[PDB]
Amino acid sequence: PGATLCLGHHAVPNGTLVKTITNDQIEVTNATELVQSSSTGRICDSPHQILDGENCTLIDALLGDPHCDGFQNKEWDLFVERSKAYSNCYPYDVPDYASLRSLVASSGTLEFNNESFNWTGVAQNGTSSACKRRSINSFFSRLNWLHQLKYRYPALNVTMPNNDKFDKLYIWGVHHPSTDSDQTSLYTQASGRVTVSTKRSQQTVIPNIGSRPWVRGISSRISIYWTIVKPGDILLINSTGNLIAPRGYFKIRSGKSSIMRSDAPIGKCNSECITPNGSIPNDKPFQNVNRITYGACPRYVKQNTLKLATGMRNVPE
Amino acid sequence: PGATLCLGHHAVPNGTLVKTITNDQIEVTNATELVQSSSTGRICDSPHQILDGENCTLIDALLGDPHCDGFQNKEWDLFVERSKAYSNCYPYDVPDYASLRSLVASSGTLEFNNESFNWTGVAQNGTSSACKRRSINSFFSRLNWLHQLKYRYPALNVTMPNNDKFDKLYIWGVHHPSTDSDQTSLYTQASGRVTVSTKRSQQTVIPNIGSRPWVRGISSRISIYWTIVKPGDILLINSTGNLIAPRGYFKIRSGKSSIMRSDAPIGKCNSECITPNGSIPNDKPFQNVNRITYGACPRYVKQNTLKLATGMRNVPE
Amino acid sequence: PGATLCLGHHAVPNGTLVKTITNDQIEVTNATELVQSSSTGRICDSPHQILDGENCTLIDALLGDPHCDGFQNKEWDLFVERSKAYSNCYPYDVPDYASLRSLVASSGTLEFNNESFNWTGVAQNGTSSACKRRSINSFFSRLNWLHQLKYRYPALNVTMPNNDKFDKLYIWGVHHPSTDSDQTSLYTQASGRVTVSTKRSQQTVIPNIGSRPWVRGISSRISIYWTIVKPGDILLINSTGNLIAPRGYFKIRSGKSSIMRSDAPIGKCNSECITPNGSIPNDKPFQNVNRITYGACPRYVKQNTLKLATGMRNVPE
Amino acid sequence: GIFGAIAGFIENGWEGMMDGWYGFRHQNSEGTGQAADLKSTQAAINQINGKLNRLIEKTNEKFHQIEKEFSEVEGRIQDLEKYVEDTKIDLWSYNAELLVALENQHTIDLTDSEMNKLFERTRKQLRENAEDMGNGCFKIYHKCDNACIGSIRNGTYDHDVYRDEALNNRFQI
Amino acid sequence: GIFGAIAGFIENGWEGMMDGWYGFRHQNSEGTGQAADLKSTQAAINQINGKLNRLIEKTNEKFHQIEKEFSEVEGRIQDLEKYVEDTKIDLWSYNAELLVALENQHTIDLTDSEMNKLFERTRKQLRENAEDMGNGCFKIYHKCDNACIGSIRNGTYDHDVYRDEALNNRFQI
Amino acid sequence: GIFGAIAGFIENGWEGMMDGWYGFRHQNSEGTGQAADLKSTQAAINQINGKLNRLIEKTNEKFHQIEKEFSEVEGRIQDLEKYVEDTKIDLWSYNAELLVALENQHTIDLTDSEMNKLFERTRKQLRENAEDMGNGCFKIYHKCDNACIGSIRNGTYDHDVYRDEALNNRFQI
Ligand SMILES: CC(=O)N[C@H]1[C@H](O[C@@H]2[C@@H](O)[C@H](O)O[C@H](CO)[C@@H]2O)O[C@H](CO)[C@@H](O[C@@H]2O[C@H](CO[C@]3(C(=O)O)C[C@H](O)[C@@H](NC(C)=O)[C@H]([C@H](O)[C@H](O)CO)O3)[C@H](O)[C@H](O)[C@H]2O)[C@@H]1O
Ligand SMILES: CC(=O)N[C@H]1[C@H](O[C@@H]2[C@@H](O)[C@H](O)O[C@H](CO)[C@@H]2O)O[C@H](CO)[C@@H](O[C@@H]2O[C@H](CO[C@]3(C(=O)O)C[C@H](O)[C@@H](NC(C)=O)[C@H]([C@H](O)[C@H](O)CO)O3)[C@H](O)[C@H](O)[C@H]2O)[C@@H]1O
Ligand SMILES: CC(=O)N[C@H]1[C@H](O[C@@H]2[C@@H](O)[C@H](O)O[C@H](CO)[C@@H]2O)O[C@H](CO)[C@@H](O[C@@H]2O[C@H](CO[C@]3(C(=O)O)C[C@H](O)[C@@H](NC(C)=O)[C@H]([C@H](O)[C@H](O)CO)O3)[C@H](O)[C@H](O)[C@H]2O)[C@@H]1O
Ligand SMILES: *[C@@H]1O[C@H](CO)[C@@H](O[C@@H]2O[C@H](CO)[C@@H](O[C@@H]3O[C@H](CO)[C@@H](O)[C@H](O[C@H]4O[C@H](CO)[C@@H](O)[C@H](O)[C@@H]4O)[C@@H]3O)[C@H](O)[C@H]2NC(C)=O)[C@H](O)[C@H]1NC(C)=O
Ligand SMILES: *[C@@H]1O[C@H](CO)[C@@H](O[C@@H]2O[C@H](CO)[C@@H](O[C@@H]3O[C@H](CO)[C@@H](O)[C@H](O[C@H]4O[C@H](CO)[C@@H](O)[C@H](O)[C@@H]4O)[C@@H]3O)[C@H](O)[C@H]2NC(C)=O)[C@H](O)[C@H]1NC(C)=O
Ligand SMILES: *[C@@H]1O[C@H](CO)[C@@H](O[C@@H]2O[C@H](CO)[C@@H](O[C@@H]3O[C@H](CO)[C@@H](O)[C@H](O[C@H]4O[C@H](CO)[C@@H](O)[C@H](O)[C@@H]4O)[C@@H]3O)[C@H](O)[C@H]2NC(C)=O)[C@H](O)[C@H]1NC(C)=O
Ligand SMILES: *[C@@H]1O[C@H](CO)[C@@H](O[C@@H]2O[C@H](CO)[C@@H](O[C@@H]3O[C@H](CO)[C@@H](O)[C@H](O)[C@@H]3O)[C@H](O)[C@H]2NC(C)=O)[C@H](O)[C@H]1NC(C)=O
Ligand SMILES: *[C@@H]1O[C@H](CO)[C@@H](O[C@@H]2O[C@H](CO)[C@@H](O[C@@H]3O[C@H](CO)[C@@H](O)[C@H](O)[C@@H]3O)[C@H](O)[C@H]2NC(C)=O)[C@H](O)[C@H]1NC(C)=O
Ligand SMILES: *[C@@H]1O[C@H](CO)[C@@H](O[C@@H]2O[C@H](CO)[C@@H](O[C@@H]3O[C@H](CO)[C@@H](O)[C@H](O)[C@@H]3O)[C@H](O)[C@H]2NC(C)=O)[C@H](O)[C@H]1NC(C)=O
Ligand SMILES: *[C@@H]1O[C@H](CO)[C@@H](O[C@@H]2O[C@H](CO)[C@@H](O)[C@H](O)[C@H]2NC(C)=O)[C@H](O)[C@H]1NC(C)=O
Ligand SMILES: *[C@@H]1O[C@H](CO)[C@@H](O[C@@H]2O[C@H](CO)[C@@H](O)[C@H](O)[C@H]2NC(C)=O)[C@H](O)[C@H]1NC(C)=O
Ligand SMILES: *[C@@H]1O[C@H](CO)[C@@H](O[C@@H]2O[C@H](CO)[C@@H](O)[C@H](O)[C@H]2NC(C)=O)[C@H](O)[C@H]1NC(C)=O
Ligand SMILES: *[C@@H]1O[C@H](CO)[C@@H](O)[C@H](O)[C@H]1NC(C)=O
Ligand SMILES: *[C@@H]1O[C@H](CO)[C@@H](O)[C@H](O)[C@H]1NC(C)=O
Ligand SMILES: *[C@@H]1O[C@H](CO)[C@@H](O)[C@H](O)[C@H]1NC(C)=O
Ligand SMILES: *[C@@H]1O[C@H](CO)[C@@H](O)[C@H](O)[C@H]1NC(C)=O
Repeated sequence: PGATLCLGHHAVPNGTLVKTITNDQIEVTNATELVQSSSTGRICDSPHQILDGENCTLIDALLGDPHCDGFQNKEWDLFVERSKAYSNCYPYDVPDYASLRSLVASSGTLEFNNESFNWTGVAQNGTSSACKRRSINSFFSRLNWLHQLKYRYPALNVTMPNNDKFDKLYIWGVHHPSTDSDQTSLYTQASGRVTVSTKRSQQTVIPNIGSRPWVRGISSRISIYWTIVKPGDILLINSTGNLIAPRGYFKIRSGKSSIMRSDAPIGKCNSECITPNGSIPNDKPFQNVNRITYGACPRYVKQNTLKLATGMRNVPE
Repeated sequence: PGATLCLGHHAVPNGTLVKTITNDQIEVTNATELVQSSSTGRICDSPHQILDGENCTLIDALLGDPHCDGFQNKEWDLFVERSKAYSNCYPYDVPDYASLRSLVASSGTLEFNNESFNWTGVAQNGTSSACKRRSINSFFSRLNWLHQLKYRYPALNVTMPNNDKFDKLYIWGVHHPSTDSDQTSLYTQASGRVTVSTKRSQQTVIPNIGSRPWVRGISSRISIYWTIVKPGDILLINSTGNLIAPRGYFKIRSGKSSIMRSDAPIGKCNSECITPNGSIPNDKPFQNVNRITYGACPRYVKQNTLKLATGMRNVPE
Repeated sequence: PGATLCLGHHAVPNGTLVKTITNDQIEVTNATELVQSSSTGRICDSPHQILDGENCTLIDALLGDPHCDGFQNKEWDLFVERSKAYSNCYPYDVPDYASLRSLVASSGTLEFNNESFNWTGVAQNGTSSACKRRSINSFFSRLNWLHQLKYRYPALNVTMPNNDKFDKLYIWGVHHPSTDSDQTSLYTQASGRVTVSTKRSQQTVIPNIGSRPWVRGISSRISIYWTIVKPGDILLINSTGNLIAPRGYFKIRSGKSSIMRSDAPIGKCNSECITPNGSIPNDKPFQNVNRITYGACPRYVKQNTLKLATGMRNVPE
Repeated sequence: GIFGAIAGFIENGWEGMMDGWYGFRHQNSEGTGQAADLKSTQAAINQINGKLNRLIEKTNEKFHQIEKEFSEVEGRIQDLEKYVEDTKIDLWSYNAELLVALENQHTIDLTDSEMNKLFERTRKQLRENAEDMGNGCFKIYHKCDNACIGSIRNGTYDHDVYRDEALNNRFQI
Repeated sequence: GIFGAIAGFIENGWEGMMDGWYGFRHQNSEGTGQAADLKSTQAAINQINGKLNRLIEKTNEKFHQIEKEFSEVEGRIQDLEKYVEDTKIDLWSYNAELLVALENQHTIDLTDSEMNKLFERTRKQLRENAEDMGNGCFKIYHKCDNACIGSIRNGTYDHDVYRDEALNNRFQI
Repeated sequence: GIFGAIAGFIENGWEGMMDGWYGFRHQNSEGTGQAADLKSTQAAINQINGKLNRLIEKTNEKFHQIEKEFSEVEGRIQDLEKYVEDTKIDLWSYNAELLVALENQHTIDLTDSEMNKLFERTRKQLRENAEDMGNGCFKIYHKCDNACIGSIRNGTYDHDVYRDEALNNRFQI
């Protein structure tokens, strides 16, 4: 009577479709997904140091907008800028705003050392009702509004040598008065000038008198500029008027720090990968949640889904 | 006597050479070409909206050079700039010419709404023999040359709020007179000034008196600048002289629009892919016709040809 | 008694580990390395034309710093900038220093033709003790320091047409005096002005009086700018003071030329590929010596090593 | 498909085999059975796990990069920032598509390979005592109870012991 | 080449077979014939068409990009614009070269695979009535007229019907 | 591994074979021998050299590019220059990893393929005079001195000459 011996393989009733070189739909017994396409909806506060900007932009924390006084000297791995943030100090603009935001974001610290500049000849500590600290007229914490003293504004000439091992980041400004009377009242001269320089570079700004669309009580503006002083170099500030002076320097590092725009809430969880949509798991090699990521993340791709066959071809009975 | 049964495969006398992992020349029975290397020589006017610039650059159509008056308010999917184009109005230059060209090209429309600016105090509608409309002295259609009125040029201060849902693109200029007498004759003051600003930004230009290489009757120049006003924002223009004022704004969209340099003629045909050499078919995945493309195109590669084997190895009898 | 015939394959006692699709360590009989990870330590002076900058930056050779006089009119395939280089002429800065360095490096030549500019009205050939040639006060070889003549500095107006087939590169400057007396002594007017222009462009510079950190005897500065004049175009220079004038133009080509920062010594050898670490062999397709290369080089990758199996799987006895 | 076994000369799989990927199904005088082969099942699973380990959690750490959303029109620099990013995404999208296509084609071929290996292992074991029926089944020309089937699966089957009996049945007239 | 049939133990192809890619050539007492096998020919063609469909007309739509030709010397920004584009072209050029190399190697291997599959299909069909001559030809040890050849090609050949006759010729002395 | 010969039904390699990659090891009445097969050894070596020639010294000439080290903080433009370069390096790093992985998997499979081809070449040559022992060795059922072994290796072995003798030993009882 003999015997028969049959060689075979398994199969399933619920196979999965995958793509190959020769076929864009072939059924295998099992597959796994390679594109992360969902987020938790919240930014995990671990393992990275998250700084929730809340009502404050990074720039406004840097300058020292009064409602941003809490951010002084903080560090961060990732600074999260909310869309609800607002400015509530003296109206300003920043030539190359983007570059200043990126270099500070990249540096990852708001550490600020104060320095004693010799402003003999001018009054200091000018204030305004557009910038209040507990109802009292005030100004940017890190900036010093210099104005006339007994109706005189001499030619200022002040030096600050960097004798440290690190770079110094100096933030300074220029007042653009709305009216000629405002110019002469504040700075006496008919038009000011500001020159901040080092051994290697120079920046000279001529103020522009004239009103600007009214913003929060003011029709003048302050333009913001920055200067990096290397070790062995010297900061040289000159002014015949309109100088918004720095009160010191910021440390400027290089690290793994950055800044992200997102309104995703912060949660108590652990996740290496951060998107503006919230944290995502990094178990898969690809993701199409967001082209903006931070940390150990799957790489962004256009595809919804990419199924990797984990089993043989499926041939049901 | 039995029988013999032979298993075999086909072959051809005219095989093709292909590359493999292990061999850069092996003969197969048949192959297909994957690099598109020829063009029709003409740009197909379908399915995309082609705007033949002819004698006009995009900028000159934007500004309203008289021989470009026909392009007013036109839209385009692809604007084609010919090398034969010329400028035939008042000589000008544009700081960041490239950025203005790209943003308008990208926006894809020359739509222009006129707006009533209050220029009380100055004469309007200045003209020149370098810019003629039917033999008559004229100027850029979209620009308004303001000059003195009864030997006086007051401090202009005009506002234009953007209360619409869309962005507004304003194009404006500054006259740089050849001579000091030309300056005082046109604008009365010894030197002018122009400040266009919004709530968020500002641009202040001081004119420069002095001749420039003679171009088409003139040795002065007009510098061209632009300003984008967001919804809820306000355009603020100030001048104590030399302001070339806008007569309104351009709509500024985002779309699939762009601009290409080519002297390939326009034809009546249908082709998705456009190169400066003309349209090419997009049946192949690669092409080496031009690194500049527009539309659904094969991807540019350095290779002349890439033969994909469509048959077995060829072994002739 | 019959016979037995066994089919088999070879093996070795010292196999190599390689990676595959399914396995990151599998032993094969032999392998070859695909990542070049070592350099000779020296830059081979062949087959490329190497210009050892030694003590001179490219810019200082361009301008004509006295200790860089030897580099006049030299060409190069690769200019090597040493970290020991120093400036020993009048202190200067260059707006867009990087772009000027790149365009000259790319052009690959210091060829300089002299041209006869009509500077009637001013004294020429100003000198300084910060820039000495054989102990004698001198200046940049390619620049002409114009100053007053009999206490008068008229409005200069000089033209130079490019009637050649090639482009002309003009390098010129602006003196920023330390003191107002220095300004009036040198240039008579209370403040200068410089306007270099062509048919297509213009650059106007207002000097800034005021001291700068002391560098090598001087507290004033010279700002360096450049202008490219096309064929059929005309160079137009205007000055009412402080003009540092060019003595001619540089030829500006396009070629395979570039510039590299390295302190690797030059050797007598032949090597196609140059890195800042020195030449490397280009037999392998990949390298992780440096992301900065010049010539026919393996492509940079992050990996130390990538072993290509050149033999079957190894199964020892 | 490259060896023609799975979805080839084997008409379909066995939904009832749930302890392995490859196995045996026999019929003799004592009855009918099904048992999974481990060495070939483990061989396919280990290869597929090898692929997964080369892909799962090997990600890239990136920190400060470039901006990728913009609130203003800016022109030349913004165009290049968008172009750089759009170029990068397309290239990684391509890498992803090809990776999955290549891996899946190989996964199907290696599972077909492992099926054939088991078929060939059995065929050489049975020597001249059996004949390939062409559909993945061998006809065994001798008495082979369950202990005899077990020796084939286990690899302990002495073909000499049954050769005379099978040769007689194979070459009968 | 991976199965050694095409350009291996088959010395050359048949330029005369023009209705298929794989086929049969027989000689018996009634004469000599040639007929193409469809299932293996269709199997190779369908796989190659599958490749083509994954490549043909799947292109990318791009609109406004960056400038790629320049009339002036500009320096830093122009260098980066040229570098970005030169980098992109090299990477897609590489993708193109590898794609064609990989696909062609696989096309040669899968056509070799399909040849072997047909050879193996026939070999199992003929059971113990035939012997592999080693050059892709089987020696059939019995009377096999054209209707008998046709049943082999068609897959209707009952080997039992000729077994006694072939076994006698195979094992004669 | 895709054919199951190397590191499969062949238990290990021969460290003593130093004139070839594939070969023969025989035992008969005259003694025991080892000789390398050239056509299969040359076939594997030529394929592997083909790979190398497609990779070795095919490099890219680049001249003036972008700066890739920076002494100052600059922001937006420097970020994009770093990003462009970091993106390029990651993509070529990926190309390098996949290239080596793919090539090595294929090198192992093609060497396994060439082993199987030699095994199959021999098996068809021996016709019905021999039987596959299952471990890469054939049992030869007749007197086969060294000149007889040599004819097998050389491909001159007339199986007809020994068929009667082998058939008698194969089907003895
Ligand atoms: C220093 C001062 O009080 N300036 C005000 C100016 O006073 C002139 C006076 O100095 C001069 O000698 O004589 C004339 C005629 O007699 C003036 O009286 O007058 C301007 C117009 O009336 C004022 O502008 C008004 O300022 C308001 C609030 O101003 C503050 C502010 O809160 O922003 C007060 C601050 O202390 C002051 N800062 C400093 C450092 O002194 C600032 C600053 O002057 C401006 O903000 C800069 O433009 O002003 C309202 O904002 C009101 O809308 C505006 O018209 C001058 O304040
Ligand atoms: C407004 C005017 O006519 N200006 C001309 C100027 O007239 C001076 C006069 O205004 C002043 O009070 O007294 C002195 C001495 O008595 C002058 O007479 O004189 C210049 C030199 O002679 C002229 O330059 C000449 O302009 C020519 C053609 O000029 C136009 C033009 O077609 O471009 C006329 C236009 O109407 C005018 N635009 C406006 C808004 O009025 C322009 C404009 O002034 C200039 O184009 C700007 O530089 O000029 C030729 O171009 C000739 O080559 C040139 O010397 C002043 O036109
Ligand atoms: C032209 C000249 O000699 N200027 C010096 C200036 O002389 C003034 C005089 O011209 C004016 O009429 O009357 C007053 C009062 O009587 C002055 O005497 O005085 C300055 C301050 O004393 C000098 O600055 C000093 O310059 C030193 C060396 O100067 C040179 C140099 O080697 O750099 C000499 C060069 O010939 C000169 N260049 C030209 C084209 O004439 C330069 C140039 O003036 C400056 O470098 C630009 O700032 O100066 C030392 O450097 C010393 O430290 C410094 O105080 C004027 O040199
Ligand atoms: C389809 O194929 C997929 C992919 O091959 C397959 O999914 C895998 O299943 C394994 C085993 O069930 C999963 O392994 C688990 O992974 C988690 C971490 O993610 C571990 O913590 C788990 O550990 C438990 O088991 C261990 C056994 O040794 C213990 O040591 C440990 O303490 C825990 O008890 C567990 O190993 C693996 O995560 C998935 N992989 C993926 C990518 O999903 C799946 O089984 C197949 N589908 C079907 C229906 O068969
Ligand atoms: C070498 O290999 C190539 C690639 O495999 C092969 O070329 C292909 O041939 C087919 C069939 O001849 C072509 O198909 C045609 O495509 C056009 C559109 O481009 C269709 O419009 C055609 O349709 C006609 O036939 C249809 C049949 O069903 C009808 O439905 C229809 O109404 C028309 O009558 C036709 O299908 C295909 O375009 C090419 N592909 C390429 C890439 O060239 C070629 O045959 C091989 N060479 C040799 C010498 O054998
Ligand atoms: C592991 O595999 C590697 C790679 O396959 C293998 O290395 C290769 O060996 C060959 C032959 O020994 C080397 O070829 C040499 O290359 C140099 C140039 O680099 C030539 O100048 C040499 O020429 C000599 O020999 C020629 C023979 O025709 C003569 O014509 C000539 O005049 C010279 O006498 C020589 O051909 C090759 O360079 C390496 N390749 C690599 C990438 O290293 C190696 O053999 C294997 N390892 C082991 C231990 O087996
Ligand atoms: C130049 O023109 C601008 C625009 O008209 C002038 O600014 C305008 O100034 C008036 C008052 O001088 C503003 O009205 C004020 O509005 C606030 C809140 O909206 C209100 O609380 C005040 O009581 C007052 O009514 C007007 O809004 C403002 N416009 C803008 C756009 O800011 C500017 O003063 C002019 N300059 C000169 C020198 O004429
Ligand atoms: C500063 O120098 C420039 C260059 O010399 C002066 O421009 C030059 O001016 C003269 C006339 O003043 C031009 O000649 C004219 O040419 C046209 C056509 O070519 C001709 O039709 C006229 O009749 C006249 O002859 C000369 O070409 C022109 N050069 C350039 C390059 O434009 C400029 O006027 C000087 N400025 C001062 C204040 O001196
Ligand atoms: C504005 O302030 C700066 C900084 O104090 C002034 O520059 C300084 O000027 C003095 C002399 O006027 C310099 O001293 C000199 O140093 C050299 C070598 O170091 C020495 O050989 C000389 O004999 C002299 O002692 C001082 O170093 C210098 N500081 C810097 C940073 O350059 C500048 O003059 C002031 N301007 C005005 C108008 O007050
Ligand atoms: C993650 O957030 C992004 C950014 O908001 C989402 O992408 C946008 O989706 C809107 C509509 O849903 C589109 O119109 C935009 O074009 C998208 N933005 C960009 C920059 O392309 C994305 O859908 C979110 N994904 C998840 C999974 O939450
Ligand atoms: C399509 O047009 C391009 C651009 O003109 C051609 O490429 C140029 O060819 C010239 C000489 O023929 C070369 O010197 C240039 O280097 C090329 N330009 C660039 C930017 O590389 C191209 O040959 C044309 N191709 C077809 C098929 O018409
Ligand atoms: C080639 O030179 C480069 C540049 O100096 C070396 O790379 C640097 O190595 C230091 C420490 O050795 C690191 O801290 C830097 O991060 C590296 N630079 C960059 C830009 O990444 C490299 O090690 C040298 N390689 C060889 C083989 O000499
Ligand atoms: C374009 O310019 C040329 C020469 O100026 C002229 O012949 C042609 O008619 C012009 N075409 C248009 C549409 O203006
Ligand atoms: C085969 O192995 C199994 C597992 O240990 C065992 O239960 C069975 O008795 C074995 N049979 C034979 C015939 O070796
Ligand atoms: C085989 O099939 C063909 C096609 O229908 C038919 O003409 C022929 O008669 C068949 N022969 C046999 C033996 O089945
Ligand atoms: C096989 O070939 C070798 C090499 O030429 C030769 O020495 C040997 O005699 C040959 N043997 C036979 C049996 O053909």
